[PDB]
Amino acid sequence: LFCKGGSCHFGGCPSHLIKVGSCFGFRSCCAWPWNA
Repeated sequence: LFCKGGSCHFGGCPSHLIKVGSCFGFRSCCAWPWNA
């Protein structure tokens, strides 16, 4: 599941990414830090 900036991951976000918001349900939406 993509996320405005990156991708969604259940649990949280890869150290690289930034939590943009919630993903489908219990999942977390992650985007890239460039501006997050």
